[PDB]
Amino acid sequence: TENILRKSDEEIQKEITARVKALESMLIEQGILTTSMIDRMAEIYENEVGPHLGAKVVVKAWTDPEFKKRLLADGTEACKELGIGGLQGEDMMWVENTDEVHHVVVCTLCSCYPWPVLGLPPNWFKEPQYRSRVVREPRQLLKEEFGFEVPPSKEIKVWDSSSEMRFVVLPQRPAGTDGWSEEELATLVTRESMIGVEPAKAV
Amino acid sequence: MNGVYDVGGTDGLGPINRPADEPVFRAEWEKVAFAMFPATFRAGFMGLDEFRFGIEQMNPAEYLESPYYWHWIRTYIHHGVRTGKIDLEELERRTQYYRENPDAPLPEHEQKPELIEFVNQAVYGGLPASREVDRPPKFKEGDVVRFSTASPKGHARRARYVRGKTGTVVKHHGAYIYPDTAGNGLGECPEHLYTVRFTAQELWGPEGDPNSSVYYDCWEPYIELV
Ligand SMILES: [Co+2]
Repeated sequence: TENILRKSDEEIQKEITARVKALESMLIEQGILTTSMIDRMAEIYENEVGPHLGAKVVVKAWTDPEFKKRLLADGTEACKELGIGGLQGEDMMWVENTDEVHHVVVCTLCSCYPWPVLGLPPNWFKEPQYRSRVVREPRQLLKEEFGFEVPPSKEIKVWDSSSEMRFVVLPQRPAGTDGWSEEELATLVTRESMIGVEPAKAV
Repeated sequence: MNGVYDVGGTDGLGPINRPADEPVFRAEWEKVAFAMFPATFRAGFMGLDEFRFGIEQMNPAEYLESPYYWHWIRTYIHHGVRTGKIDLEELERRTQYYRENPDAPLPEHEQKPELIEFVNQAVYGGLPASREVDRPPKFKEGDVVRFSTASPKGHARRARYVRGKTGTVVKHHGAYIYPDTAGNGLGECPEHLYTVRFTAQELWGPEGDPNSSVYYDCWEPYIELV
């Protein structure tokens, strides 16, 4: 949104860059930060940890009723069966979308997100626009922003991550996928479907 | 604190800005900001709750429109100054130096295997906040409770939109680090945690969605039996 008081994006980036390099230089001198530590953290979240992990959990739940039960009972323990878990996903609670209920997650207080299964959150999830509105006008938000129309008669449950408990949505399995392999089913599971802002891919 | 950052329910923030796709890190400075999280945590600058509080104390206008990772930088500086680990005057001098010489080198330093070990352990092992307490849970599933109207000036996880509102306990998760003490440098002081369900009508009145409910996590002191 326009703000006549705000500098250009270019000037903002230039200032931040200098401020971050300055702080970095100091933490490096303190011996608590190194170039390899920076590169390792970046590598993990750019190529190792991402939504493909959550997709694996979703497809297993879709194709294994017993695992699904365990997943809904204790998300952390269930995900550990697939070697999935860790930082910012120590406590996970998965919620199941059905014909009667639709779930959507948010961190109104900051940006809390299940890193182990979805990787780092997209910028819109961390921004004030989505965070402020989803708990108040979830139906309108889903329709206007994501083109996702949830019938008035269907309940929308919004989960606000105010604690360390991380909420993840288990989207409904799309129709016309009977007997599909886990690999094929995975192509329908998106980061958005696990946040609850969109359903899993149709067809 | 009643900070602007507590945006749940706030009107007028505008439409969601959502590109079709985006990189995990939009610039090199973001990778640095991100990596400073485990670095400052290991160095004792702050714990998770304190980290959040530092961001909550930002200039609201700056918070609302600055790139996400800038919030992280602000909290590092805040706690660096608080603990006396960062000299503000030196930081300001170095900032100007890097403004004038953006391509100047970073300080010479030795790589440390222990820092890589810490990163791998934190990422794959996590930093669990669950704790065991001697007291049993005061509440249980089905209990109708009211959220506190207390308004601490320090850190807390009491979104203004749920204060004084009545809801139903959905699940008891066991005990966890208590933000009201931890975020204010007063220790873990673990408390039982519960997810509580609030109807949209309860939260927003007539303007609320007639078929919606919000689930919010409440530490034991936050709620009382109804
Ligand atoms: Co958050």
